[PDB]
Amino acid sequence: PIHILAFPFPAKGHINPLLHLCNRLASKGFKITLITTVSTLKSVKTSKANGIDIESIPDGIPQEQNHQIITVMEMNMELYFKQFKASAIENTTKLIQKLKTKNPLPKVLIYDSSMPWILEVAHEQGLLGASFFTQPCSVSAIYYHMLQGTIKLPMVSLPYLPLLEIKDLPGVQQFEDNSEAVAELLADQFSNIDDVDYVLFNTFDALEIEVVNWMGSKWPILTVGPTAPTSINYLFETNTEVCMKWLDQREIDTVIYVSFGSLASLTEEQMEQVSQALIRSNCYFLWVVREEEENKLPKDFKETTSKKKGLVINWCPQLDVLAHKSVACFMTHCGWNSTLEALCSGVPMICMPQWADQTTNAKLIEHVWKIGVGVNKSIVKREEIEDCIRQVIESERGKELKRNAIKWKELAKEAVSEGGSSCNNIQEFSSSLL
Ligand SMILES: O=c1ccn([C@@H]2O[C@H](COP(=O)(O)OP(=O)(O)O)[C@@H](O)[C@H]2O)c(=O)[nH]1
Ligand SMILES: Oc1cc(O)cc(/C=C\c2ccc(O)c(O)c2)c1
Repeated sequence: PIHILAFPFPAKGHINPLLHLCNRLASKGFKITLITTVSTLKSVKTSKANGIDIESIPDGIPQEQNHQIITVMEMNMELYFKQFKASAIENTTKLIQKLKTKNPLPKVLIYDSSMPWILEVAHEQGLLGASFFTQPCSVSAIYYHMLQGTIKLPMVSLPYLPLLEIKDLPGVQQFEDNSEAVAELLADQFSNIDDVDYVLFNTFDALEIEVVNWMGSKWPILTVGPTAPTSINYLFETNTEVCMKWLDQREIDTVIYVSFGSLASLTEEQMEQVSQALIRSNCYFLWVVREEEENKLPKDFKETTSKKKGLVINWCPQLDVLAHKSVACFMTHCGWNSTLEALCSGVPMICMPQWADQTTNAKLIEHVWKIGVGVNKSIVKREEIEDCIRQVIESERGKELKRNAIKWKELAKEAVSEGGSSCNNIQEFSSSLL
């Protein structure tokens, strides 16, 4: 069998879409070794079913309490990303040298596009290099224009993108002192793209026809998304039993699914507004509040006041939740995976973007794909959230958003089915490796 190495950046929004691609490739006969940091491995709870080998490398940066890697990394981004880079180069080289003592020998390294320097580790080791982009082509295009200097990370017109306000650009300012380094890192994804053996994007053509066509005029790219299979689907604790039995008690189109993803943290004040909005709307809701973020919920919220209509849980099986017929809409921070998974599940969205590409995704959701509405800041107050919920759950606009979401779900299904663009591109990638 052809042996594929996979190295995501150590954050769930990078691990998960690459894992899903690895499961698809393992279904086609490939052997997979997934490279994770020891910090990632601490949260891995289930892996036996996958059949994928997991090999750990050191974090390469300080280990602060039980914080994840990007948490420690954002204390000093320019320094700790560079330390992470130096350590990952050394330790992936070492690991590959060890993997070269075992059959089947590794042939290709699929690595996170935010680690472009792993291409030279791949090539130095005699492997093919595949850069895996975990953001859409539309957002990635902005990073490319930054590298060409067409735009500086300080309305905005870019080829094949909708007119953007400044509020719609990838939110690098939120990182403050780390803003300048975060912008250099994103632009650097394209620094060696001409030397990459395979450029993979987690998107499907019908979602962004023109920018995909534009990018294809420059390089051979492979759109292979959604990689998520819209179990073996999760490495981490997803509380699946609790979540799905609660949803099974809910009627069609009644549940607000709420999640701000794996990284974003809402202030105690913002949390109160969401809690009250969710209560004051008379809707059922499943709200993912990460364990380290409970304590910022109001006093009795998790234990008592949410009990009538809500399920507050520290992590859920998001794919299964978004697929459940009871879920009427998704209040989301607009991370790309949550965006794509909801879109491919036919679930309209309430956009509460926090930073990085989420602001741009929220613009695409509301104005291009037309499957969500955006909250307006003043802090996002409960009245604004409740108004967005009514728009989605009750209003005629909400029925249009749902119909639009269902049309995207159908095109996403075509893309990953036999003869669809993403299925074709994965097959092409698979064949090139033989
Ligand atoms: O309760 C949850 C919340 C999130 N996710 C997954 O975690 C990822 C979140 O990625 P996203 O790009 O949406 O945002 P990020 O966490 O990177 O900010 C996605 O794979 C979701 O499916 C999950 O499995 N369960
Ligand atoms: O190097 C970085 C910088 C950053 O600011 C965030 C991340 C990880 C989180 C993330 C959040 C949303 C996404 O769509 C995504 O691909 C990743 C990684």
